Amino acid sequence: MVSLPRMVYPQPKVLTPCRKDVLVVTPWLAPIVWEGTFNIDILNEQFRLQNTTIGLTVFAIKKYVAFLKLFLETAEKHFMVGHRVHYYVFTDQPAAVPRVTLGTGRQLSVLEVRAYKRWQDVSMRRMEMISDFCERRFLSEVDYLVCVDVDMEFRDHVGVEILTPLFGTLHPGFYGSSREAFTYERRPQSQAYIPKDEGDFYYGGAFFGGSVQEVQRLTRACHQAMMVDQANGIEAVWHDESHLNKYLLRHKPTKVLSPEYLWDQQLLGWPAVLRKLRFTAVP
Amino acid sequence: MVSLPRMVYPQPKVLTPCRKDVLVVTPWLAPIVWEGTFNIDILNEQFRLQNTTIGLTVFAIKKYVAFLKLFLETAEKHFMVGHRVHYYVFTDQPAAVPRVTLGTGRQLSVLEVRAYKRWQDVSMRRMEMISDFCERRFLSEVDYLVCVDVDMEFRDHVGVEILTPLFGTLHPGFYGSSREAFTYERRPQSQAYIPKDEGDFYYGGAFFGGSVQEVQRLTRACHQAMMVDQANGIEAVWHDESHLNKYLLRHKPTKVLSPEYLWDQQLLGWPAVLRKLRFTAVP
Repeated sequence: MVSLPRMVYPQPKVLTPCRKDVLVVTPWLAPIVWEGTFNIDILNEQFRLQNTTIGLTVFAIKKYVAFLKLFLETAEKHFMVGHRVHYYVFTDQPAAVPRVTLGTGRQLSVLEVRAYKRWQDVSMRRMEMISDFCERRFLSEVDYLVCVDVDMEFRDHVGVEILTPLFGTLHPGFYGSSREAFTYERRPQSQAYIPKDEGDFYYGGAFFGGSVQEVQRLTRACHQAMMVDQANGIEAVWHDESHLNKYLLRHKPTKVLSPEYLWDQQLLGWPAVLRKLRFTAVP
Repeated sequence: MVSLPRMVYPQPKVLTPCRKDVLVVTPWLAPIVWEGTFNIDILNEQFRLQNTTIGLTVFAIKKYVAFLKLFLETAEKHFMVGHRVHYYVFTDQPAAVPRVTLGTGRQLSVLEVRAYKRWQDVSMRRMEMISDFCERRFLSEVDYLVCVDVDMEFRDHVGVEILTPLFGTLHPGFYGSSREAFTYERRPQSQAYIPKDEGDFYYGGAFFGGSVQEVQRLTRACHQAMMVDQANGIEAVWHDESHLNKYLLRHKPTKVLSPEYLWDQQLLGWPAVLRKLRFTAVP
């Protein structure tokens, strides 16, 4: 990219690990993003000089519209602050979207979801609609897409350190688990099947993203795999999350976010290995 | 990219650092490549499925042609084995290039260097010629370029783990040093100037590379900066290495290679922090 200006910051210490308690790079040389691994001033400079725009997608269906107010208010406080942001709120109730005041350079669009009589089409809807909109809007409007669940709140910084062609996030229930305990789809009849001796991580369906092109590829692949399963009369154990995990096994993400980025404090507390709780379940 | 096949390998351990003695990721989230950070089977699969071709440039002038035989023979044993390779040997003595037997998928071209009466044009020649050839040949012929010194030998694996848009390599004399001890150009009159309170690492001019596009950008910038200095009657303290360091300060590399990749055992021994000595000075 274009040149960085002069900056004064502490010298990296080649002979001091940035973390001694966690893995900070995958075996395919993707950073695993934890507090202490990044200097956000450097990263903010890099992404601002590229005039980066980040799209954030969220689905709020039926009673989940109640979560939008806190979700958006806290995103204003913590998500990509200083950068251009475009929120895309997919909902069955446009009139229920709260009026949240946004900072400068930040916009929100409301998109109405296709109503479906079939639960099967509802299960596939997020991957289908994200894939479809990667064509209708996102390619023209944003550089990266971040796809998250709405029943959540931002409690701390979530910023440009996550941005990369393709990322997944360590599910908070499994980051310390052996792969045989991961709740992957285990039936060979499903497109999402992963055998007991395969798997890097258990990624959460509640937080993934990347460049628009990589997100279009991921979501199309997952949608097409779910349609195959539907034809074959099988529903993966964890729905689109199972397919996300199959996709990221075979297409390795270029960053992995630590569970700082996807947490549930009620269920899991605040372990010492989490220096920050950034994006968390609402009680 | 296209999907990886099923592979059986050890699960990554989220709560076990891959190294406890060294920094494995820069503060701008670039991997620092050390033994123990990568699974080469995964990386080989990724790069082979992309049918990657790696170009290697080397300059052998005057008596340095004597180093070519060992350089090329050891590159055959250790450099990008299994991948497509194109060696580009830039020399003032084409007839002195040894006939080294190459493995399948590997080729060598000899390019004669522009003779210069001015030492100034010789100092600039590598950056100028690499930049020029990024247009004449490299863009059409290779996906990545690796630019190294000839007075060296491969002693161990140097492979696709290094490949990325832009990389530099930690100079073996300075990896444990404070930035004020780095031998950057310190005169503000030079384009290569770096103040005492700036700098991430001291990168070696003997090993850098990246995608053809990024290498063209780097080498053009360094060439143009050296021409400014020549006009202003200043020669940077460490010549093109000083300019390389200025460029990589302001354009952060997307990987950094550890001194495993650039070593001198006669001067520095074999410290415990080096698990492998991959590319080393010839006594």
